[PDB]
Amino acid sequence: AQESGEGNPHGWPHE
Amino acid sequence: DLDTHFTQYKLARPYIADCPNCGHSRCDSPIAIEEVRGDAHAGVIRIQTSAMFGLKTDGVDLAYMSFMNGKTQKSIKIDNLHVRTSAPCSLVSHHGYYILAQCPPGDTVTVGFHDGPNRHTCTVAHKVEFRPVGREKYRHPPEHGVELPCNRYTHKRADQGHYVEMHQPGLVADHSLLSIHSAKVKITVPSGAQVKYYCKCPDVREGITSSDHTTTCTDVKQCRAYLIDNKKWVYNSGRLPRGEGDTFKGKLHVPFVPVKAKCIATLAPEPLVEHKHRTLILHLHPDHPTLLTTRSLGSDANPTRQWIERPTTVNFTVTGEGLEYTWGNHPPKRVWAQESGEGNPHGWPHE
Amino acid sequence: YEHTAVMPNKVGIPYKALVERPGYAPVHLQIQLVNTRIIPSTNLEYITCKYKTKVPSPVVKCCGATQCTSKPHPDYQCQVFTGVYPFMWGGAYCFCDTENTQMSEAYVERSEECSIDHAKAYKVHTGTVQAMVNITYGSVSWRSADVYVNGETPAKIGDAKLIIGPLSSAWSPFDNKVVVYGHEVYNYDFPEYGTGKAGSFGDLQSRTSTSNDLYANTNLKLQRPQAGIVHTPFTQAPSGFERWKRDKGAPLNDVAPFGCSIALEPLRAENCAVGSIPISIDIPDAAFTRISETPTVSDLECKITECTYASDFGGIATVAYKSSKAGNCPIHSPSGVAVIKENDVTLAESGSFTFHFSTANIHPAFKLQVCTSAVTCKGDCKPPKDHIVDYPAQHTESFT
Amino acid sequence: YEHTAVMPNKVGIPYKALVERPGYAPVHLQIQLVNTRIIPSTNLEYITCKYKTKVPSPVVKCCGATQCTSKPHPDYQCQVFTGVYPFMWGGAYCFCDTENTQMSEAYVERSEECSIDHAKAYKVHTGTVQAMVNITYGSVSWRSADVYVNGETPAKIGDAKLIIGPLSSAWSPFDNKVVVYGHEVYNYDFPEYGTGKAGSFGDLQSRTSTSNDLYANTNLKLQRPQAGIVHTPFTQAPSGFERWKRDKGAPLNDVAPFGCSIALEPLRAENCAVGSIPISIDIPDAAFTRISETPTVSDLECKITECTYASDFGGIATVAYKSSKAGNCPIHSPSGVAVIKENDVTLAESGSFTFHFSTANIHPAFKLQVCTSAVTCKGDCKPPKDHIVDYPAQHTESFT
Repeated sequence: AQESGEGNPHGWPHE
Repeated sequence: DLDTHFTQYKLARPYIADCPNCGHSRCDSPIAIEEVRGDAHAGVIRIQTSAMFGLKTDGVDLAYMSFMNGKTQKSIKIDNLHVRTSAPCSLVSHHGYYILAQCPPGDTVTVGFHDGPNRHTCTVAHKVEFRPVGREKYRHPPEHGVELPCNRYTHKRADQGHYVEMHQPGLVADHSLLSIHSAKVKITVPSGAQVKYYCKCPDVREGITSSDHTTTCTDVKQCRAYLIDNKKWVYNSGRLPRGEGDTFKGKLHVPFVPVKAKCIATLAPEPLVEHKHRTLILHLHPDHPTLLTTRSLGSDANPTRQWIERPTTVNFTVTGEGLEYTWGNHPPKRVWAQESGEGNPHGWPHE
Repeated sequence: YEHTAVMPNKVGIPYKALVERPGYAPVHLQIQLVNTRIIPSTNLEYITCKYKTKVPSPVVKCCGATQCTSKPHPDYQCQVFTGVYPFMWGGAYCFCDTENTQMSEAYVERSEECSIDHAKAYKVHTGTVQAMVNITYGSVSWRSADVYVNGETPAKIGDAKLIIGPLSSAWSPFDNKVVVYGHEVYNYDFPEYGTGKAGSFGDLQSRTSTSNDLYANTNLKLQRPQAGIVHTPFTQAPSGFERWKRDKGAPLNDVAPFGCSIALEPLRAENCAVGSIPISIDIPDAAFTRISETPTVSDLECKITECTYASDFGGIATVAYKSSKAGNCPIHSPSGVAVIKENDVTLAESGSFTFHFSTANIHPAFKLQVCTSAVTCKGDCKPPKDHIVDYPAQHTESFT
Repeated sequence: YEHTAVMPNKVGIPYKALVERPGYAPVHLQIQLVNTRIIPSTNLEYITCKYKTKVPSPVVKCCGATQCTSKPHPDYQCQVFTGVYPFMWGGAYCFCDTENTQMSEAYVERSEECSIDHAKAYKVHTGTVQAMVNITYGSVSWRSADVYVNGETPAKIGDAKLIIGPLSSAWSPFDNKVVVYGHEVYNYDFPEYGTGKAGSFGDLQSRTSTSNDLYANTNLKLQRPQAGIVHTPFTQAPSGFERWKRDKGAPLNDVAPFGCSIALEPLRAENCAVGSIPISIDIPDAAFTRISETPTVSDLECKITECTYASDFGGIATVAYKSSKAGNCPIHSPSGVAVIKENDVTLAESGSFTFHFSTANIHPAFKLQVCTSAVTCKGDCKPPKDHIVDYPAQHTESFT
């Protein structure tokens, strides 16, 4: 991974 | 007694289930051990076989042993069972699926008698200690030390103090059940039961399905030999799966409950409790792990904690309003101070 | 007259207090704050206790659309396992090639020990507040009576009219939510009953010992039964019971401040050695001994002829009093700073007459207010050893 | 991210809000609140209700002193009287010649009205409180979410977690102590429990509506039997749930703070219309409408196609929409001054699409938050008016 930890749906980078 | 609760006896019938570890390529043995309970702290362990020894399912003798070989019982002597844990146990009484036995404590329990084409033994894990319920913990059966309050088993097998699920059983394999419907394999009852079914081949398997059998599969070893015993509700083991289409009520008690009184017990060899000047010098010399701990009495608080399982002279500085000293689950002792080294002038010489 | 007395709320100490008065003769009391009482309103949230994997029998759907269903006593941990073609005496009962799954189910269920001698949580409401107060007298001999401190009776019970509390043990030294398991009290907080937290206290949360609803996960994790035969592995972490006597947290009957040891309690900490109950009594003047029916003590001198001293009870000192009057004489070192063996001892004028007391000293130079007039009652006596023994009989400590 | 709604709490009216989301396309709300509940961790202290002097039957020992036996209803007025000479058919039923005693006893006992149409006290704490706001998004779907303090109980009611502040019901409009009379709930004291006396609503304290035990003083006064002959004089004065209905506190189903009404409740606040409910939700992508519909809504202009002067839904306005990508676009005024009945309004590049709304004046220059682009739908219309009609569909209102 590079992102795990229950997600960040983008409206901004890592929103 | 022989008869103590026809709650379990009449309304239960033995069954044979897989042993969790047997090392005969993992034998099936009717002594498949579930619910080891060294939860009485008094030398005694309650063990559960998957078979219902005791009374056969009748009125006579704890001194039989009725397991299932086939769908049929095999009603023979009680003493052909051998419970053991470490050293061989001595039976106290059997009732239902449950036996009370004077056994050494043990991380495992290891039961076994010759049955089948093998030696058909059975073993299972359960953490046992005959620990005092308190600030002590113990191993071996009582044979030394003072009695102090912990669990102990009932010799009484009527206990409604707890009850184990037995409401709607289901399968264990007993392919002796499974006859043939003149090409296809046919579900049958052990001695009555609403017996559910399926094979690898399509069949109905929801609802009552004692009136349904598979009409498309021939091989017996890929079908569900069942015992929903709904007139002789058996113990609900992990090695006895349940139905899924049926419901019956028949929750049935456990005979042996660990109760708390003055358990036959242990007390770690006598501590020396002596008070010198505002100080409990304490030569200590236990066997079993004793949490010594204190409560400095008064406006004071000052606890101390140290497990003592090694001989140690320790000290606990007793205050004017006292200290308490709690040598395990032996009841808390107490000590005041103002000294105890003897001789503080505070009078008028004249003697 | 109206004899205030606060002492540590310490169970086993007879602090033998003194009504200082000159209208009537000073009269002894014993304001003995016996047994720490606390007892508020509580709520049984859930019993905990070591598990027993009392399997409800695995609901098995071997092929197609799996179901582990619901049967009485809800909350079932259920996990499919494949690589099995089971045996239990006869052949496989799970066997398809569309799955080949045998669905093992095991829930945590209350042990038999849950019924009797068990960890027992409570969310404890603020509720009531209780005390227990002995008042003896230099006439009356003992009464050790329970006395409320809340809105119900913080007035008269036994001798004199007595106003009790607030205690310094009005709440236990342990937390608001408290677990109790036998003698041993474990303070652990949780908000209220529901579905708990596994591998910690309240990993089993059964509302009571035999129940339907519960929280059944003591960290119960079913695993694959290897070798193509089925049993049900139970991988389980120690419960809040196994932890609480041999994998114990904080044993509050040995680590609750004051001097407390505990039984099974809603939230009470018995036997605490402070928790001070401030007692105040409105004593009618009639209950006293008159000052003219006691010596209005004069020419105070204490001496001995022979003596032996005892700090429990039995400390003696003769007294050469040649008092203006003579009579009965309640004695005490002012306001529970001595333990007096007696309630009242007669003392006259002319001669020497011993009384008994006990104090936190090894020889008797404790002041004694002998029905008017204090005096340190020295006498050579002999050292006692008596201090190996329990909660004081040497008051709150204040001498040698 | 979150579900914007800054637009007030009402009830009756189908009022709306618009979710500003930039990662996905915004979503319309119809925030329909009409259920609101509190429900803390609480304790029922006592049902109250007015007396019923259901004159008990005394154990008359008769003359030479009479002792009043303790009946199964705690607290009782019982008074010996002498100088009677009983009659109940024939002669005396007491053992003196005519020096007979008649021991009249009367306690207060639960009324038959206590069972149904009664009062109910509560000490209202906090432990489980909930801020309930239904939003039928309309663009997406329903969710009637709650908040919970206790963490062994889910607060993930609705789609996910929904946070209100000012809360819609997680406060109590009534005090800690509350008395209840049908519709009218009076946030008014009562005396603890187990101690209650007349001069308050809670003077009667039955632990259940129809009980066996209670606390019975409602100003019940026994007096001397008439004519020097037996019987029971019971003189009974007003009590809780008889008075305090015109000696009344604040009748919360017409005067509750937070715009609510209250009744006989396990502590709930129905029909709230608090200052505002700024709703904020922590919701996945499912609660939103996706970004593919329009990444950003690029150009648009709005003008009437004849509107309303009223917050009735009838106002329309074409909007020459345009978008980064064509698709759906939920809409609502970002102030909720125009309340929009369109869940979704379609957008194509440089097209035009009318939506439905309700406004409140003839020139509706209300922003319309067209899923990441506001627009004023100005233009002259015809004025319909009707402004007695229920709570704002123009909410946040304080205009014409």
